[PDB]
This record gives sequence, structure tokens and C-alpha cells, in this order.
Amino acid sequence: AKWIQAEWKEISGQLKQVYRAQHQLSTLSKNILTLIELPSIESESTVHIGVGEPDFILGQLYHLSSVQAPEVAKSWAALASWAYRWGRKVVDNASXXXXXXXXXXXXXXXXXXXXXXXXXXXXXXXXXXXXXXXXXXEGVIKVWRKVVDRIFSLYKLSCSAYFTFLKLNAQSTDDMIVMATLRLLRLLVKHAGELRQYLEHGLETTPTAPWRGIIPQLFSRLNHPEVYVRQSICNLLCRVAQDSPHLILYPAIVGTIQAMMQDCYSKIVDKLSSANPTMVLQVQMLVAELRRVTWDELWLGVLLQQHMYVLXXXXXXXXXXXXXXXXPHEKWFQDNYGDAIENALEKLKXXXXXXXXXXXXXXXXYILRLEEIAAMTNTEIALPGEVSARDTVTIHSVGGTITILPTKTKPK
Repeated sequence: AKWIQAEWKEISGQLKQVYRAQHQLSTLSKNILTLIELPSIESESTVHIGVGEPDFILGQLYHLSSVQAPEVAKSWAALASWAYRWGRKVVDNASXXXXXXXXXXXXXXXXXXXXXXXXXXXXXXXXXXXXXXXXXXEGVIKVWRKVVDRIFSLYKLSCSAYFTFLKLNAQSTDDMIVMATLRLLRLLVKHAGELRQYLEHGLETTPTAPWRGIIPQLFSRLNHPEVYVRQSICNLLCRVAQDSPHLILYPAIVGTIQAMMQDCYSKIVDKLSSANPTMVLQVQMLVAELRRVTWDELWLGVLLQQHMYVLXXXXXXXXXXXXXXXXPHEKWFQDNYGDAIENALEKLKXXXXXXXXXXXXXXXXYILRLEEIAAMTNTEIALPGEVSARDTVTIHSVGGTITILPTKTKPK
């Protein structure tokens, strides 16, 4: 197949001759014909529109290799790629029994108009019904459902081949698996209801290892305008959590802390907490502590912004909100600057802001302590990021000293 695709310019005639002779020749033609005719899915009716005549030989060869050697992942990947490419091409370019069925169910211009409108641009059902009613003036639904699936069979083969190929890697490069996962996700997103009959059972049996590299995509694709796709994605993520919780642990708790982006996260955290509740509680506590360990800096920034924008009610509202939000380190700050609220209230009816800003700037110019800003030991939480780690390393303790990097956006 590779050598054939290489010299396609000088081999485009033999393939067409083989196709023509198949429905009615050098040594290569007869040899290929005999190879295809070897007894053990693809139909010529579907590839009869928008598909090149010599390109069918490649698909036939891929199918034969896949059925003859089901233990090799190369054949399945090649067949899936070919089917996906031609399926997308025919779908983009498309935007005997049917005519007889329509004529029998509708017992010359009207028939032609109805036939043309049946597949003019195939909420779709409502639009089709309205167009048919407005043109002709009920078996139209069945005819439309059958005709749309007839010209939509390559995608089914591509999805089945990709699923089978992934099932064998539970032997190929990681790039090939990532490509298959991306294609499957794109198909499930673009055309969901048109091929939902395959994803329903396909996503319920695939392993978790090949889907370990597209977690962010799955999380970001949790707001699709549907209900079954969201449930399927949630179930797949929950299954992936088992035997590998160090993958969707941090993003789930981060997202949890529209209702579409809430129910899925709640279900994921609930399923992940049924095994190690202590780990979930510990990760939530550490996340909360980290978020709350980001007071003096906020006050200094607010004072600087107010002083810069001074040259009314907005300043008073901002000061009140900051004081209300600010109510080891918090106690010291409150005891050292407890007159800020009183000074602001007295000046409301302006040197207090300037004095506070000057004091904060003078005191700004680094070494901190963990106990002052709690301290766990022998924890079992995974490290923040273990994509490449055969044996997940659990956090033992936290450094008692935290520094700040100068000449930057105040990083810690």
C-alpha cells in the first residue's frame, strides 16, 4: 500500500481498470483482483459519490489486512485514518430504492421537488418537515433517516476501527494514540446525534491509559448542549479516576471550588471520594490554605489605586468592602493597623490614606515562615503534576520557609 501510494501517478490507471473489470488488465490488475476476491463490509454505493475510483482499492487493501491480521495495530490505524479522511471529505462535499419507496408512500415536478428537498442540505427534522410541506403543499421521516445514514457510513467504520485500535494498546507510538483520541473527541462533539449509537457502547469499554493525555480537553468539553454526551463524559472520567486518581484530582477540586459545569464536577468528586475520603479532605484543605495565603499587599494596592484615581462614593465603598473582607499573620496585621477603619470613617466626613500607603511602602522593603501563614505530615496527597511518574510520590511535609522573588510580579 505504501509503495502504491508513493507512485500514484503511474498507478492511477491500473486501479481504475480493476474497479471497472470488477463490475462487468496487466499482471498487477489480475493479482490485485484476486487478492481482493479472497474470501474471509465497505459498499460501493456509499463510495459512489464524492469518492475517487482508484482510491477504493486502498480502502479494500486496508480492510483485507485488518481482517486477516487482527492482532496488529498498524492495519487498524491505517484503515481508521483512511475512513476518517474520506468520511470528512464526503461530508464536507455533501453540503434507487428511496425513489420507489417515496413514490409508493405518496400514492412529475412534485416528485422531483420532494426528492431534491429530501437531501437538499442534510432542529433538522422540523426544518425538513416545513420545507416538504411548503414545497409539496408520513414516511418522510423514515426516508430521511435512512438516506442520511446511507451517506454517513464511513464515519461508523472509522470510529469502530479507532476503538478497536485503542483496545489493543491497553505496541504503537503515543502520537498515533493521541491522534485517534483527538479525532474521536472531535467526532463526538461535531456529529453527536448522528453517530451516538456507537459512542454509547464504545466509551463504556475503552481502557483508561490511552485517554490519559487529553484530560484538559475532556474537562473543557463538559458544557456541550446535550444531556447524554455530558453523562458519558462524566462516566468516562469517573472510570479513569479509579486506579489513577493523581490525574483528575487537582482540576476537579479546583473547578468545584450554569449548572452543567457543576453537576459533573460534583459527581466526579463524589466518585473520587468513595475510595480515600481523607485524601479529598486534605487536598481541599491545602487548596483553601494556598488560596488564603496569597492582606498587606491588597491594602497597599487598594490605597495606591485610590490615590491614583482620586484626581467620592466609589472610594468609600471600596474601603468599606476591603475592611469587611479583612475583618498568626492576620492577628499581627490587625493589631498593628487596627485604626485604618476608624481613620477612614473620620476622614470620610484624607491624610490617613497617604500615611497608610507610605507606611506600607516603607515596610515592604522578604523571608516568611510557614507556621506564621497549616503544617501537615505523612500526607497521602499526590504532587501538583505527575504526568510522567510510574510511582506517584505522596507529599511528606511542607517547607517551613517561604521566600519572595523581587523584580517581578511579587512571586512566592
